Amino acid sequence: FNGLTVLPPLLTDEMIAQYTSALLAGTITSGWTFGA
Amino acid sequence: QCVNFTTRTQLPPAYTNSFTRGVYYPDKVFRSSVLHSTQDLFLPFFSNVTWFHANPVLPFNDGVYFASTEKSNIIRGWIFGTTLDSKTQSLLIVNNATNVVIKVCEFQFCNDPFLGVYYMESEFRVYSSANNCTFEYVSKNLREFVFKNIDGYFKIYSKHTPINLVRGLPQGFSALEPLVDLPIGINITRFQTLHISGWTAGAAAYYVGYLQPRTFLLKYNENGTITDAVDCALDPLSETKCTLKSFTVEKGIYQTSNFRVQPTESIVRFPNITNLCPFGEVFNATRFA
Amino acid sequence: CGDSTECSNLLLQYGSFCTQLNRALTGIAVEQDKNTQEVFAQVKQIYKT
Amino acid sequence: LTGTGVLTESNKKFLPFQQFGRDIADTTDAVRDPQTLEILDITPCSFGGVSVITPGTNTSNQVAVLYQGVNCTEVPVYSTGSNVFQTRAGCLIGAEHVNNSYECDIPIGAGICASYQSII
Amino acid sequence: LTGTGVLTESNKKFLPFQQFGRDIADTTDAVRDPQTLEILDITPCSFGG
Amino acid sequence: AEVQIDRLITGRLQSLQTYVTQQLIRAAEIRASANLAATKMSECVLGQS
Amino acid sequence: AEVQIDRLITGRLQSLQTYVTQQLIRAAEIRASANLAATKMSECVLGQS
Ligand SMILES: *[C@@H]1O[C@H](CO)[C@@H](O[C@@H]2O[C@H](CO)[C@@H](O)[C@H](O)[C@H]2NC(C)=O)[C@H](O)[C@H]1NC(C)=O
Ligand SMILES: *[C@@H]1O[C@H](CO)[C@@H](O[C@@H]2O[C@H](CO)[C@@H](O)[C@H](O)[C@H]2NC(C)=O)[C@H](O)[C@H]1NC(C)=O
Ligand SMILES: *[C@@H]1O[C@H](CO)[C@@H](O[C@@H]2O[C@H](CO)[C@@H](O)[C@H](O)[C@H]2NC(C)=O)[C@H](O)[C@H]1NC(C)=O
Ligand SMILES: *[C@@H]1O[C@H](CO)[C@@H](O[C@@H]2O[C@H](CO)[C@@H](O)[C@H](O)[C@H]2NC(C)=O)[C@H](O)[C@H]1NC(C)=O
Ligand SMILES: *[C@@H]1O[C@H](CO)[C@@H](O[C@@H]2O[C@H](CO)[C@@H](O)[C@H](O)[C@H]2NC(C)=O)[C@H](O)[C@H]1NC(C)=O
Ligand SMILES: *[C@@H]1O[C@H](CO)[C@@H](O)[C@H](O)[C@H]1NC(C)=O
Ligand SMILES: *[C@@H]1O[C@H](CO)[C@@H](O)[C@H](O)[C@H]1NC(C)=O
Ligand SMILES: *[C@@H]1O[C@H](CO)[C@@H](O)[C@H](O)[C@H]1NC(C)=O
Ligand SMILES: *[C@@H]1O[C@H](CO)[C@@H](O)[C@H](O)[C@H]1NC(C)=O
Ligand SMILES: *[C@@H]1O[C@H](CO)[C@@H](O)[C@H](O)[C@H]1NC(C)=O
Ligand SMILES: *[C@@H]1O[C@H](CO)[C@@H](O)[C@H](O)[C@H]1NC(C)=O
Repeated sequence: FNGLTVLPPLLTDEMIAQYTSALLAGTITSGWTFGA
Repeated sequence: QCVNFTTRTQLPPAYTNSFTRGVYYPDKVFRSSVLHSTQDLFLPFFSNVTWFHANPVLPFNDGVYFASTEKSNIIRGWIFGTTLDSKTQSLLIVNNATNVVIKVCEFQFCNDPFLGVYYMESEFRVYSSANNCTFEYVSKNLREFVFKNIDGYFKIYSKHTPINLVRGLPQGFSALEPLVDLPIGINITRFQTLHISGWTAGAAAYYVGYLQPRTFLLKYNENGTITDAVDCALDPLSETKCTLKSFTVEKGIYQTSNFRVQPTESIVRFPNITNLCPFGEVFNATRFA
Repeated sequence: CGDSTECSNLLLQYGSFCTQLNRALTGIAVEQDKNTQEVFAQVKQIYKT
Repeated sequence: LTGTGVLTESNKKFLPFQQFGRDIADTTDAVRDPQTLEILDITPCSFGGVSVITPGTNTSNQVAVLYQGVNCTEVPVYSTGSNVFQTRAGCLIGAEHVNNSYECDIPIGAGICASYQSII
Repeated sequence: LTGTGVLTESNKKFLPFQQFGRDIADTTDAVRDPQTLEILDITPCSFGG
Repeated sequence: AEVQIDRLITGRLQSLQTYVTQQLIRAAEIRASANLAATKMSECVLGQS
Repeated sequence: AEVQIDRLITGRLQSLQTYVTQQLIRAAEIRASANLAATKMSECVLGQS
């Protein structure tokens, strides 16, 4: 490092995986009705 | 015309919080409803002051916030200079009913310099000798003053404010206005207060302070009178106000500055010693030629 | 500058060039976070199979 | 070989004739001392920005200071303040950890964010 | 105070020690005449494409 | 030495500004892509297109 | 005076160029937003989407 820095993303990969899992389980069981 | 004295009225210096006093108008420009961020020699917020009560000699350094409490025009005299003698140019100030009296030259101060009052008052015996000089100038209650000296200019600000509480400094804000300027500069290092009248005065409470370079954030009202000020390098809250240039800060996260760990010492090295010169034979030869 | 005093003083008189640079980069980072949040956080609850 | 940083203990291997390594873009990364012929390494001492978490000037006037991406070993007026906390984002000084779960008010980073009750 | 423009009559009040006002970004907007001591104004004479 | 530091400062400022500009352009491209992805998620996942 | 004025001109030219570039970027983003707004007006207001 030479004065340049990288900042971590606010959402960790585990939470993103949780979002995707929730979306996918909802669309498996409910269909599209859970978007309205 | 002065003598020595016996009753050494030496008292220890008590201490008290400085609070938010010592704000003056830096520039003579008019402004309206703006927050002009400026940096200058100020009295930092929330310090403690070398309170006094014969009268000791104090260093000048950058500046002095020479405040003073009084009833009916008590404090009169001021002596400034480097050596305080006739060898080096000295400065004398006398305040009175009118604005200002100033003399600028070498004098002869003894161990007991005082103006003296006669009871219809006429007495002047602070020094004894005055060889030569050129410049002279003529023009319950807390009397705040400031004494700056920058690049050959001597500046005196002032303010008068009624007070009711006995001991502590007021928890209020009052800016200082520019009063007197002189285009003369001397490398002043010390100053002293003058005593009034043998002298009989022990209840002369004058505070002292010191000024440092830093940055503030003044707020001018619609009439151009300073009514607020926010120090910058005080706490991790005022820094946000300084960097946002606003007095109210919304809920959130703001980046103020950055830090770096500093180096501690040096460990300079060198190649390991090898191949000593054959000076042993030369310096310890069996026989020199 | 890289830990020097004279360089800082010389750069000081160049006006305020760093402030808007940091402003732009901060805007970029906030934009990245907003992008991710709006792409993924399309739902309110957390369902389970 | 002028340079600043910390000199930990390295576990690499130098052939008997090198003197100092480097990694990429001409940055020194290891030195063998000229006397004991052992290899140390160099890591520049840390830096980083700071940030202030405030709940609103009107509501309160106490803040929490975040030191981004810095180990909570050499932080040092807020040298102690409140219970110092360590997180992937950095060292948080002035707020205390809570092992419950709420929504998010002020995104801090790395999967954590703070709010106002003190400051949690 | 070298500058060009038109000088009109104003109503702003100066404390007895200021000389000239300004609004923002270091732009003179008022001035007190050094002889009669009244509050004038300043506006650069107009330009345009 | 002041002149030499001036040269260094000018060069490094130019490089930094160019880097920031490229970052801005690529960020705009990525934002367009993210908007497209959000539209696809809202239209193809949460319903039949 | 030639050298000093050249320095002033170069600095002000750099600042003006940066300002123009930022204006161009912001204009592009605003135009994208305006296209989105026109689409929304033409699809939701003038018919069921
Ligand atoms: C009057 O007193 C002043 C103060 O000592 C003397 O003036 C100094 O003269 C030297 C030599 O030119 C200068 O370097 C100093 O700056 C002067 N100081 C001041 C305060 O003026 C001066 O010699 C004395 N005599 C006369 C006739 O002026
Ligand atoms: C700023 O100064 C002006 C100049 O006098 C003040 O204007 C008037 O002041 C008198 C004296 O108190 C009031 O009776 C008037 O009502 C004021 N008129 C207006 C239009 O303000 C003004 O009050 C001063 N501003 C402040 C905040 O004190
Ligand atoms: C520099 O070289 C000298 C001689 O080669 C080293 O001296 C020997 O070091 C070993 C290892 O510590 C000791 O066991 C010997 O007793 C030392 N002998 C003498 C005569 O000094 C020396 O150690 C080297 N420098 C360093 C820092 O290791
Ligand atoms: C902050 O620094 C300390 C040491 O200064 C780190 O603690 C070391 O951790 C390693 C690996 O867990 C151990 O092998 C050392 O023995 C520890 N040293 C001490 C003195 O405890 C700590 O891990 C660092 N923090 C982070 C987040 O890396
Ligand atoms: C400025 O000098 C002139 C010289 O007379 C004066 O200004 C005006 O003088 C007339 C008389 O011709 C008076 O009626 C005015 O009242 C004066 N104006 C002012 C503002 O005073 C006056 O002596 C000086 N004005 C000053 C010092 O303000
Ligand atoms: C300020 O207060 C502290 C503690 O009250 C005291 O030790 C110190 O001498 C005072 N003065 C200064 C200049 O710190
Ligand atoms: C105050 O000092 C000034 C200047 O020396 C003088 O003109 C005035 O008469 C003095 N007034 C009193 C009351 O001493
Ligand atoms: C102040 O000190 C400087 C030191 O260089 C000297 O040249 C100057 O004459 C001094 N001024 C006074 C008034 O003593
Ligand atoms: C010479 O011999 C003397 C006697 O022991 C000794 O003290 C000195 O260090 C020797 N010097 C050299 C250069 O060998
Ligand atoms: C600011 O805080 C005060 C006290 O907490 C509250 O009364 C006020 O409504 C708040 N203002 C805003 C805009 O939230
Ligand atoms: C963290 O969780 C543990 C349970 O393992 C609990 O005992 C502890 O109180 C929690 N921390 C706080 C600050 O509540």
